[PDB]
Amino acid sequence: NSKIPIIFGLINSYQIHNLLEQHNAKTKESKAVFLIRDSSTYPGLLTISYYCQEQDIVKHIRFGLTDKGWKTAPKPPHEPLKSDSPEIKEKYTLDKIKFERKMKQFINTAKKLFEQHIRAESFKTLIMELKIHEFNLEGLIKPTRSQASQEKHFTDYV
Ligand SMILES: [Cl-]
Repeated sequence: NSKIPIIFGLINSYQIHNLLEQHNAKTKESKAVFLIRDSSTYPGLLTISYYCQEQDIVKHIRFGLTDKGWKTAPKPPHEPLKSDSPEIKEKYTLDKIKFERKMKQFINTAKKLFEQHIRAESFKTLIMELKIHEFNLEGLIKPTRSQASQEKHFTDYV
């Protein structure tokens, strides 16, 4: 009963950076070190945060509960930039429409599953989706008790 979930609660971008640095993420391969948190943008999803060697930036990938367990969420379009050409802006408009449609359905489904205590295993499906995205599970950063998610769904994600 005293075990701490492996899922972070709400954590800010500054602490995400500093936790990745504490575990030497910037001198390891991308995804060799990562953490799993309650998403601050979409409640009921999870966000996997890691360091991207190729672009020297922290990157995030969202998962959500689906009928078969945790799966990768719809991919958001590339965030706009001051340098964006008309061609990039036009693709953004299309990708964003498609993303918002797909994400709305995905979130609505995830929320309904997240609200129920289902007597079927789901933690293993999170582990499996992490493997599908090639996350070094030995490199999982574990929260302290005060850092960990308070969500009832994650009590046994230990
Ligand atoms: Cl997020």
